[PDB]
Amino acid sequence: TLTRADWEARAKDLKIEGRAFVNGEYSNAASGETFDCLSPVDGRFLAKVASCDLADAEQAVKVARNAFDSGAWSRLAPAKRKQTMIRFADLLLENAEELALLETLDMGKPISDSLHIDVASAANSLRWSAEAIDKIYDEVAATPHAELGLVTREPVGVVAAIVPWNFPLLMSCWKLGPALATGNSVILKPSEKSPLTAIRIAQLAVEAGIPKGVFNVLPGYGHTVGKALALHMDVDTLVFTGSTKIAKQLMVYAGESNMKRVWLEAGGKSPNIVFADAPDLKAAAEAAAGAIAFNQGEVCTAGSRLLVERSIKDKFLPLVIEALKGWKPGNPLDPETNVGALVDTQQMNTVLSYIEAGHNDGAKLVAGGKRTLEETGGTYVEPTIFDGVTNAMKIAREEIFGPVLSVIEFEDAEEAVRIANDTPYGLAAAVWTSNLSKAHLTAKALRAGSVWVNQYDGGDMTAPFGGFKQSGNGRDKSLHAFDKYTELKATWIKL
Amino acid sequence: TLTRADWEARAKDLKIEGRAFVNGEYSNAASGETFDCLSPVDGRFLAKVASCDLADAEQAVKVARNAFDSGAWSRLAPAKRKQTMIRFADLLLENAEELALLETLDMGKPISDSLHIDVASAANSLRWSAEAIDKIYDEVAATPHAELGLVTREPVGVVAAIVPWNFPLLMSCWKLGPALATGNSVILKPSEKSPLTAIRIAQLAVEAGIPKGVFNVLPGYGHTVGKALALHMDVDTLVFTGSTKIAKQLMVYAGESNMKRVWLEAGGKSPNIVFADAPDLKAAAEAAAGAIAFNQGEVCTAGSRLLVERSIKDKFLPLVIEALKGWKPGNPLDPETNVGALVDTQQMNTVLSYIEAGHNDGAKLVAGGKRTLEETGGTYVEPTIFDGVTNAMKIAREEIFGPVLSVIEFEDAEEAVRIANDTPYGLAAAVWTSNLSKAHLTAKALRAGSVWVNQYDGGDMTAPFGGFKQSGNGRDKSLHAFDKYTELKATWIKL
Amino acid sequence: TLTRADWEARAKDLKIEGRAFVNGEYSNAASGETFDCLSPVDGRFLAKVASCDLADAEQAVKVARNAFDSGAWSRLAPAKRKQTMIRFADLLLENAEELALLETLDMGKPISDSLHIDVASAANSLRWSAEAIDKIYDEVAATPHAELGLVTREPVGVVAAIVPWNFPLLMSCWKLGPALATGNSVILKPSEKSPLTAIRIAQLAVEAGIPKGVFNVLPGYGHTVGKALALHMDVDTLVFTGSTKIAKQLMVYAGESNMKRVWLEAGGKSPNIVFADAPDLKAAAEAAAGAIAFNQGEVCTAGSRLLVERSIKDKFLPLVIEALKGWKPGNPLDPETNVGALVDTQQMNTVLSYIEAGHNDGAKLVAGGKRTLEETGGTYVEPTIFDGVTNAMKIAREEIFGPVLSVIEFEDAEEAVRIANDTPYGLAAAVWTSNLSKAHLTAKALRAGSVWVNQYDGGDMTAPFGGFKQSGNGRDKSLHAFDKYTELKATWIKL
Amino acid sequence: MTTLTRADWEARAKDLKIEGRAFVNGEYSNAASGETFDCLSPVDGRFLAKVASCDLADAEQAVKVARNAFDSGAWSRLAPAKRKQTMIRFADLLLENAEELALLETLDMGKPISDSLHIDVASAANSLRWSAEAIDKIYDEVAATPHAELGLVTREPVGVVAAIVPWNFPLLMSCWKLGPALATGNSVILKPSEKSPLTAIRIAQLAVEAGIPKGVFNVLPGYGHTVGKALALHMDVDTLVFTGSTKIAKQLMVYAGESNMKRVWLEAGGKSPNIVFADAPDLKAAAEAAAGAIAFNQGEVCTAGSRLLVERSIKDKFLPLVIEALKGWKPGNPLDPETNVGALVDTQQMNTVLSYIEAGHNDGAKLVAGGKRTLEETGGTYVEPTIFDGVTNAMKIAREEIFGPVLSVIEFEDAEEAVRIANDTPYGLAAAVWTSNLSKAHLTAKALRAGSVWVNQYDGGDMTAPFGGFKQSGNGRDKSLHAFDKYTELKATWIKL
Ligand SMILES: [K+]
Ligand SMILES: [K+]
Ligand SMILES: [K+]
Ligand SMILES: [K+]
Repeated sequence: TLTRADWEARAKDLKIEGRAFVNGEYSNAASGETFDCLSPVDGRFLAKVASCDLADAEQAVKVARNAFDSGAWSRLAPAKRKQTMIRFADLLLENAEELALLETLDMGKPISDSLHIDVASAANSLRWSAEAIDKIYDEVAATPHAELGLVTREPVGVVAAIVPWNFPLLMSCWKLGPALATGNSVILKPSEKSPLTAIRIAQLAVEAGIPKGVFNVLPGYGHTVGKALALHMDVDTLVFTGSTKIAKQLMVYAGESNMKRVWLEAGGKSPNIVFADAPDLKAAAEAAAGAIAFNQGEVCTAGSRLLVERSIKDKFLPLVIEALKGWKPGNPLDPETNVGALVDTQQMNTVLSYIEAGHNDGAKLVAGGKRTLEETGGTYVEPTIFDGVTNAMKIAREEIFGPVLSVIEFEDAEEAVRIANDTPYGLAAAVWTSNLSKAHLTAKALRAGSVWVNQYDGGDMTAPFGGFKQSGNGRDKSLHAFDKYTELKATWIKL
Repeated sequence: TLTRADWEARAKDLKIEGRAFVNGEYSNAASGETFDCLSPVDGRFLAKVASCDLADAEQAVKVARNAFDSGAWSRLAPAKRKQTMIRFADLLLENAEELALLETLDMGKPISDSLHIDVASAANSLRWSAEAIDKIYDEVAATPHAELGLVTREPVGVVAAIVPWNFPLLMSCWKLGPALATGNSVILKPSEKSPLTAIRIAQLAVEAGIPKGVFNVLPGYGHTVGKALALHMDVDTLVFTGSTKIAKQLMVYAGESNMKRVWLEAGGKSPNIVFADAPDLKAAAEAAAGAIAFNQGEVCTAGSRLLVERSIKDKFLPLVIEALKGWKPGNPLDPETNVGALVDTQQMNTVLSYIEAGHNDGAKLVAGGKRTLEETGGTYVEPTIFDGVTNAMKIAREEIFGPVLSVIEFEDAEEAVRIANDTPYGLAAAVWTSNLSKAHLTAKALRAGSVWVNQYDGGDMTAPFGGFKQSGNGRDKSLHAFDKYTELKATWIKL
Repeated sequence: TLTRADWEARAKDLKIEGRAFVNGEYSNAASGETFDCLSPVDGRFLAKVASCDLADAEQAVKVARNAFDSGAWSRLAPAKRKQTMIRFADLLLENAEELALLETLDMGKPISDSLHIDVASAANSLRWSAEAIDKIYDEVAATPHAELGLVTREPVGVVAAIVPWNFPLLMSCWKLGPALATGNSVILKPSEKSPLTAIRIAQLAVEAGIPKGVFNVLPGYGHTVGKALALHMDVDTLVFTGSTKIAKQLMVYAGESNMKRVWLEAGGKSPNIVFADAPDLKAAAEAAAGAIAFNQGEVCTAGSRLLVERSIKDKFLPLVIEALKGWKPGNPLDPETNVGALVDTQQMNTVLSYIEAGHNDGAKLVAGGKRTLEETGGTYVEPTIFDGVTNAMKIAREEIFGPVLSVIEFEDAEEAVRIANDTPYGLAAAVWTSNLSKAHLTAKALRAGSVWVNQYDGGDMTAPFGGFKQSGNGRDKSLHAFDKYTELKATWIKL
Repeated sequence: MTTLTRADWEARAKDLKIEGRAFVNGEYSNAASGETFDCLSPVDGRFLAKVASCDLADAEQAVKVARNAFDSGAWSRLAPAKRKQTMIRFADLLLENAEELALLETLDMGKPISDSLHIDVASAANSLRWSAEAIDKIYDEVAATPHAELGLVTREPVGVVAAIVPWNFPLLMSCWKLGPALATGNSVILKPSEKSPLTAIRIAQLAVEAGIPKGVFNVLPGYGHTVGKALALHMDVDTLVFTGSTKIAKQLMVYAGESNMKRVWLEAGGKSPNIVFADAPDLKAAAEAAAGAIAFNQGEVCTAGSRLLVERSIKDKFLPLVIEALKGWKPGNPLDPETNVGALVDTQQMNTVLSYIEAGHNDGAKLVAGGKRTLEETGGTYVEPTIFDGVTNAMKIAREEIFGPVLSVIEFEDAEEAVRIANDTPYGLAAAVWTSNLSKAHLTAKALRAGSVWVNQYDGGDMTAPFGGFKQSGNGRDKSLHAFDKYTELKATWIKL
C-alpha cells in the first residue's frame, strides 16, 4: 500500500500526455489550439489538452471508417479479438497506479477509490466483455425443410462515444468493452473536465494489439468536437452518458444528420425506500448515507431521495447522520480519505445553489450544508442532509449531482411507490424490507432500470444498467450492451 | 371465388366508418372537422374521415395512460392476453372480405392482393405474436449464492404508432401485434391516404376482448396529430414506417420533448443481384419482375436495382422484360388484376417525374414508361424498366416508390457488392447463385436487414424485418419486435 | 352442468373402444388376446382391451419408422405442424365430456376433476406445445469470417412413451405435445390400469390431420409390450412416468439393447414445509390437506411429508385435520365428489398396508385410517393423517401413493432443510413463509425439480417438471421438454 | 535461436520423475490394497512407472470425500466470478507445464510429441479456459406468469460426478469433462484409462495449486472392470460421463439401472463417412483432408474418416490423390518432433488392427496402401496407414469401428445413394461433405444423421461447437454451453406473491 507522501511524490514526478490519439499516433488538434487541464484538488496545473473541432472529427471518422472496412479488427476472428481485449484489460492493471493518479488529479476522486474501484472495475469491464465475445450465439429460425433462415448480428461500423467526468475511465470502458468486442471502430470524446484517462488508454490499446484507427480519442468541448461527431454523416452510432439536457440535444443532432442510432444514459433522481420491517436499519442507514456521499454525490444513481416510513423515521434519521460522520471530505491524495473534491468551481456553485434552494423551499438542514476546505484552493463540499423535504420541492425534483440528500416520509407501501414514480427520471431505486411479497411487488411497481433490494448500488457486469423514461435508453453492461453496437440481419436461403 | 361484379356490387352497398376510435367508442374530432377520403381506383368518394389534432391526441394519451395504469390489459395474465389476441386475429378473418374491400378502395391495390395476402398476413401477424407471449423467458444472472439477480421486461406504457399507406392493415398489425402482446396501450395514427382499415379493426379489437382505451385510432395529418403524439411528454415510445425526411423529423421531436424511444423504418433502394451461376435464370427473371411490379412498386423492399453480371446480361434482360408483361395494370376490383392503382395523384406525379429523370440520365427505356388507364378516373402507371443505368444516376440512388426498375451491370462479385452497398439505404438485398461460398460470403458482405438467397421477398413471422443505416432502426416481426415495446429492469436482491 | 344422474346415464349408454391403434386403424392384438378393463367405481366391466406383446411392438415400430422416413410429418413445415396440433387440441375439447367419463370410469378419479382439470389441461398442454414450435430458434456460433457454424435440432425419429394410470390423458399429452411437435413418430403404451383415453384420442389425432402411423397406441402389460418397446433395436428414445423400480428396469433394458435415450419421471416423497411466519396459516393448512387428498393421493408430487415448525405445530395440526374433512370419498360420477376411488384392489391393499406400517412404526393416527365404501364394490380409502412421525419411520421414507399424510416437525430452518433433503427422491417441495431471505435461501437449498413458495402444486405450461436424484431425469412441460425428442447437430461449413 | 530435437526429448524422458499414485482429497496416495500395475510405453516397450490400481474401497472413499467437499460449499457455493478466475489459473498452469504434460502423453499412449504439445495440451488448456470464461455469461430463466406470481427456472450442480475418459486423447477428453463439470460447481472423480493414467494423475495436483479446494477434483487410476465399475454402481454418484466404446457404454448404462438411476452421458464409437462429390471446390484439398482424416493420431480417433464415400464419376482421379497424400503420413519415433504418425497404444490394439486388415483381405477388398506392421525392431507397436479399395458398406471393415489407420473406400452413384450408405450404420458421431453447390451442401448435411457435419473441411468446430453422437454413438454433447447441461439440474421455483 502506498502512503499519502508517496502519492504526492509521484504526482510531481508525473509526465502527462495531452495530445489527441488518431490512427495509432498522438497528435495535436488541426487548429493547434488547447485548453488547460486544471486539478480540482488544489487548483494546480496538470497539462495542456488538445482542443479538437470539426476538422479533427472529420479526419477521425475517415480513419475509423477505413480501419473498419479493411477488416483488421472488424473481420478478425472472435476468439482473437477476445485475447486482444484481455491483454488490453491486463495492461490497465499493469499501469493501474498511474491511471488512478491521473484520474484523482483530473476530477478529484479519492486515490483509494481511483485504484480499487475505478481502475479495477474498468479492467474487469473490458475483460468481461472480451470473455463474452465467443459465448454469444445468433439464431436459426424454424422454417420449412427446403429453406434456411439465419438471424445474425454484425458490427454497425463507426461508433462515437461521449463520456462524462464522474467515472471517465469506467464509463469509457463500459462503452469500449462491447463496442470493440463487436468489431467496430470507435471515436472516443472524453469530457473536457477529465480527458487524461481516455488519452492514456488509447496508447495502451495499440500496445495490446488493437490495429491503428480502431480506437481514437478526440479531447475537447462538447459544443465543438462533440457536436461535430453527433452531426457527422458517416458515424453510424452514438453512445452517451451525462445530463438530460445534453442527451436531448444529441438526439436532435441525429435527427438533423444521418438518422444515426443514439443510446443515452441521462441523469436520475434515484429513490431509496426504507420500510419499517427492514432486516437491519443500521445497515440501511450506512447504505443510505453511502448512497449520497460516495464519489461526492457525483453518481448518476445516487440515492438522492431517501424515502422513510413514518413508523421508523424518528429512529432511522439519527442513524443516517451518525453513519454520515464517517464520510469525511479530505485530501484526494490521501488513501484514508473517504470523500474527495467536486470536479470544478461551476459544479460546486451549482450544488451550493441547490443547498440554498433547500433552505428557501422550507427544508430542515440537519447535517452539513456548507462549502469546506477552501484553504487548499480546491473544490470541496461536505455531505448534506435535508429533513422535512416533500417531493414537491425543487431539491426533490431536480438532479443536484452533489452530496445533498432529501429525506421524504411515506404512510404505506402505496404512497412510497407513488412518490418514487413521481419523477421524469427512472435510472435506479431501492427497497428495504424483510417481507417476501412486498419486496417483489414493490420492485415490480418501481419504474427504474435498476432496483436494489436490501442493498444499494448492487449488480456487477452481468447486470444491465440503464434507465426508464428520461433517464435514457439502452443498457450498459451484460450481454444486452452488445445490442447497441450491432445490426440484425435475416438471411433467408431457399434450398 | 367472388367475381368482379360481386366486388363492385359490395363496393356500392358498403357503409364506411370515418370517425376516430377513443376509449372503446367511435367519436368525431374535437373540432368536428373532417377530410375527404377518395378512392384512387376511379376518384370516387368514400367517406368523411375525422381530422384529429392536438386536443384529440391530448385526450387519447390520458385515456391510454389511464387504461395502462388500471392494469386491465397491462397486468392481465400472459395466457389470457394470448387468448384475446388470437380472438382478435380470428375476427380479421371473419371480416376478411370487408377489410380487403376497404383496403383496395382506400389505396388502390388489387382486391386479390388485399384478401389473400394482406388480410391473411395481418391476421397471422397478430396470431403469431399472441402465441409468442408466454413462450418468451426473461433472465436470471449468475450471481453469488447470497444474491438473486433478476433481469426482466416490462411494457413501456403508452405507445404511439404512425402507419404508412402502402400496407395499411399489415403494417398496423406488425406494430399492434407485439405492442399489445407486451401489454402496452396503443394510439394508432393511420396515413391520411388510407385511414379506413385502422378505423375498422379498432371495433374488432374491443369485440375480441381488448379493454377500452388500450387500442385507440386517431385519423388525421402527420403535421397535426402525428406531430402532437411525437411531442407529447407522456408518450413513452413512437414507432413509424415511412419516408426518411419524416422519420428524421420525428427523432427531432423526441429530442425536443421527453426523449421518448423512437423506432423508425424508412425507405430503401434494394439491390437484386443475379449471378451467372444462378440455379434458374428463368425463375430469377420472374422474381426480378415481381420485385418491382408487386403492389405497384410502392414497396419498401422493392427490387428497384437489378444487378446483373455482364456475362449473362444479354440473355437475362429479355427474360425480365418478357416476365414483366405478366403484370398488367387494371381494375383493382377484378380478381385477376395483379397490378392496381397508385395511392393518389401526387404519388403518380412523383413516379412520372422519375421516369423523366430516367431519360435525362441517359438510360434506355425498354419497358413501359407512361401513364395508363386515365379514362377510368384513377391513377395508374405502366411497370417500367430502364437499361444502361449506372449507380451514379438519379433513378438508381433515389427511391421512386413506383414500378420503375434500374438495370445495372457488374463484372464480378466484388463489384456487385460495391454497387449494392453504395447507397444511404440498407433495408433489403437479394443474391442469386448456386455456389455455396459465394452465396454466404456475399450475403455477409451486404449491408441490409434482409438478405434473400435464390428467392425474393422471403421470410415469415420468424424473420426479423428492418434496416441498416438510413433505412431505419429496430426490427418488425420475430420475437425481436417485442423489444421495441419493453424496458429492461435489473432487480438485484440481497439475501 | 351435468348431474350425477346424467353421468350415470351416459356411463351405461357408452360404447367403448378397446383395440390398439396402429397405422391409422383400430385392430386387435396379434395373438388376439385381451384383458378385462374393470372400473374401480363399482367393479363393473367396461371393455375388453387388446393385450399386446412383442409382435405388436415390432409391427408398430416398422409403421412408425416408415412414417418418419416418409417425411409426411417429420418434414412438414413447422407452421403446418402447429396448425394441425391446434386442431388436435380442439378435438379434445369437442369430446371433453366423453374423455372425462372414460377417465373417471377407467381409474376412479372424480368426474369434475377429469372434466375441468384433466381434459382442460391436456388440451392446453397440446395447444401450448403447438404454439411453441415456430417460436424456438436454433443457434449460429461465433466463428471466423470464412466459416459458418450452425447448431440445430432434429427429431430423433421413433419415440416410445410409457404413461402412468394416475393421470392417463394428461400425462399422455405431456409426452405427445413436444414429441409430435418436433416431428417424431410416437408409439404410446398406456397403463393396463387405464388404457381407455389413450385409445380414444388416437382416432382424434388422425381426424385433426396427424398422418397415419405417426401416432400409435399399444395397450397391454408392462412386462409384455412395454418391455418389447424398451428392448427394441429401432426405438430411438424412451420416455416414462411411474415408479422408481420400473424406471430402473427400463434403463437396464436400454443398456441391453441399442443404448436408446431414456427420460424417466419416477416417484417422490415431497416435503411440504410450513414455517411459523407463514402469511396465511389457514391457507397453508387448506393447501396441505389438498396436497395429500387431491386425486386420492395418487400424485407423485403429493405432500406426503408435512413439515411444521415446533412453535406452531399444536395450532397448525387441528387446522389440517379440519381442512381434510372437506375432502370426502364418494361416488366419482357425482359432480360434487372431490375424492374418488383408488385405481384397483392392489393399490388399496398397498395403501392399507402402509397405514398398518404407520401404527407399527409408533405413529399416532389422528385422522381417517380405514377403508370405506366397501359396499359399492369399488376400492376406496379415506384420507389419513399420522402424527408424531420421524424421518426414519417407514411411512416417511417410502412412497405410499395414497391419501396418507406423515406429519414431521422441526426446530429451525436448518433442520427442515436437512429432513427435506433426507430422501432418495427430489421431485417437489413447498415452502411457506413471509420472509424474503428465508423463502429464497430455503428454495435454493431444497433438492427438488419443483419448489412452490406460499402455494402448492404451482406452475403452468411455462414451468419445467421433473426430479432430482431417483425421482427421474429430464423435464416435462416448458420449452425444455422439446429437448428430450431432438438431437443436436453442429454443422461447420468452410467458406 | 533454439530448437528441441529428438535427443532433447529423449533426455527429458530419462530425467522425468513420473507420479503414479492416486489423488484423493488434495493428497497423493496408494490404493487401499496397495496394489499397482506396470505403466508401459508403446514407444519402445519401456517401463514408465508403477501406477496405483484402485478398486471398490478407493471408489467408496473418493465418493465420500467428493460428497463432503460438495456439501461444504467450498467450491459449489463459491461465486461464479471466483470459480471462473480459479479455472483460468488452472488453464494457465497446464500451459506452464505444457512440455511435461505433452511428454507424459507421448510416453503413455504413443502419439507424436508435436501433437501432444501443439494440439492436445493447447486445446485442453483452451477448453478449461473457455468453460471458465462462460460461467457468468450464462443466464437462467424467468417465465411469463400472472402478475402476482414469480416463476424462476434455474440450474444447480448435480453434486458428485464420475468421469471415465479414454486413452486416445487422455488430457483433452479429461478437460472436455472437467471444464463444464467444475465450472458448474460439482465435485469430480476422474477415472482415466489404464492405458494412459499419467496426465490425469499430474493435473490433479495442478488443480489444487490453482485454487481448487481439496476433494473437489479426485483421480483414481486403475481398471474399468474394478474402480470404473465401482463408480458406476455407487449409490451416491449423481452423474456418470463417459467416452469410449459402444460395448462398455452400454454396460455402464446397465450399472446405472442396477444402482441409483444416476444420469448417464456417453460418447461411444463411430464410423464417420467422408463424402466427396464430383463438384468439390478443391479435389486436391479434399484428398489431403481425407488422408489426414484416417492417419491423424494413428486413426485412433472417434471421428476418424474411416469410410471414404466417393462419387463414381471422379473415383479414378480422386483415389490416386488420396494414396499420394497418405505418403506424407509416416510412422516414426514419437519423441521426434518431425514425426506425424506415432505408435498404437499397445500390443492388443495392434493385433486388433492387424486382425481387421486381414479381415479386409478376406472380405475381398483390394489393398492399395500400407497394410503391414512397421518399426518392429524398435520394441514399439506401429502400423502403416492402410487403404482398402473396392469396399462395400456390408463388409466387416466398413461397418465395424477399427480404431486404427485403416481406410475404407466406398463408391456411390449420386447424392441419394451417398446419404443412404452414410446413414447405413448403428453409429452417428460425425460426417463430412465436399461440394461447391449451395443446395446440395445444406440438404445433404440436414439428411445425415450425425452430431457433427463438416462441409468442405474435416475435423472442424472449436469450443463453440457441441460434440456428440446420434444413436449408438452416445447421448449428450461435449463443448459449447450445451456441455454444462450434463452437470446441472433444472429447478422451477414458482413463488406466489
Ligand atoms: K480537470
Ligand atoms: K384514400
Ligand atoms: K381400469
Ligand atoms: K501406457
